[PDB]
Amino acid sequence: ELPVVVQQALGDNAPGVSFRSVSQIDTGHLLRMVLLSDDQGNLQAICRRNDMLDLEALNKRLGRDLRMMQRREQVRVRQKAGLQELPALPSLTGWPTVVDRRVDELEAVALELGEQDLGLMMPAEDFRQLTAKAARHDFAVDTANISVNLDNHAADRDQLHSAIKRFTGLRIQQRLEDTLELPPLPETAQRIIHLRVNPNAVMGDLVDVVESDPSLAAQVVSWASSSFYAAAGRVHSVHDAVSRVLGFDLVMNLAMGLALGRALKHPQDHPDGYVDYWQQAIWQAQSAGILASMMPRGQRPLFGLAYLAGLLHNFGHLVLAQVFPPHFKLVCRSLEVSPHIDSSVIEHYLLGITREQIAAQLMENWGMPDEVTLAIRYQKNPAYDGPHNVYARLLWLGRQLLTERGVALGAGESATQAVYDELGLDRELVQEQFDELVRRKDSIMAMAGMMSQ
Repeated sequence: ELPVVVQQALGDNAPGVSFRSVSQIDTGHLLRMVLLSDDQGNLQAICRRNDMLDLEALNKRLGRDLRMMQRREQVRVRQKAGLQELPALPSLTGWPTVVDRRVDELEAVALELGEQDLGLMMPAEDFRQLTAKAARHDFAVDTANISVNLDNHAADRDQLHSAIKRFTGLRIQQRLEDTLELPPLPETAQRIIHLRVNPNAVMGDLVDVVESDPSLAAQVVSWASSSFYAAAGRVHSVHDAVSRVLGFDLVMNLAMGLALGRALKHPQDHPDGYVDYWQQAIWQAQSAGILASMMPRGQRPLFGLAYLAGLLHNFGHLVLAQVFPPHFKLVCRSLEVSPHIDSSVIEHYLLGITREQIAAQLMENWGMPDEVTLAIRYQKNPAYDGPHNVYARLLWLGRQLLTERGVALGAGESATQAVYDELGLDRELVQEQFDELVRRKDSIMAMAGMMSQ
């Protein structure tokens, strides 16, 4: 029955091991082993699957500086074992091992062998024997006690202010943008914002705006004459780049995206294994636009705002990186070790606020369309019912479909039937558009590179 490497790892220490298909026997019985390292060496940490690993707690506790083991080494150890994920059997590597005390409270434990949909269940006594020399410590957190603010915008101003007071040296001012010492909104952007919420007139209005900001005019002409759009030919002017090559909405949306981000520094850290900022923006922008276009006629959101919401969904990443640099480092390390836990949870646990809150508040103060502001604020809340909830739901759905196909945005869940029924979407049809969207990875990456450059 069992792969020779797992047999070897079990030895004679697991008489009650049951090699069965992982099933409706609770997701609450599953364990997870995380491979960690620092300058002193390698270490494996075992915790309940759905718990969040608190690296800070583990490091203080052990007097170490552990972080996710480098990808190359994890690939190596898993390729040798012939497994897609190493289950929580310490002798697979022989590395020093620790177990979080919640694991021992379980009567029976389930290990996942990675991919075959198969798993091992065993009685607590057997797991205790396999981990007889693994020290116990408290370092994994039950996420049901982390109260991410998903439904209470009214408290946002105060929670953001408390976080700023407590975790920065910034003085609290009347408007968030001023507290955060952000440059004022340049005229360029204010005009884009007017045009964008406005559905009143011409292409030539957009051309005027682009011609007023010579750096925007430069990039626009660049975008249009690059290899990605090179099938265009000779790019004559700004009018030509916008009306013929790129398009009205795209230029408005990308322009807005660049304008809102000139106010911010480049993040100084990043979660390894996660897509870069512009790739995440482009993925969700394209996703949201596809989903909007597939909704029924009498219920269809505005494509331009859906794409914009997608492009901006993660803008708070830039704000947190700049406003709370050392805590953003902790967020990055935590995202690497618990990629199955959403950033909202990790951020709430560390800062008491999320990237959704901070971005949404800036969008509102800047006079962005409520569609975008509200979408950004509630993208992590699939039950959000308030004004413009369809936009927040387009982001949530997008996130789940992209992450289940392996786009590295972080944690994702199953898109439930309830959501497809609510949005008047056919599941099979959506699934075929998203299988195709993921196959267009190379062109997502190219569009994002041109935004980075």
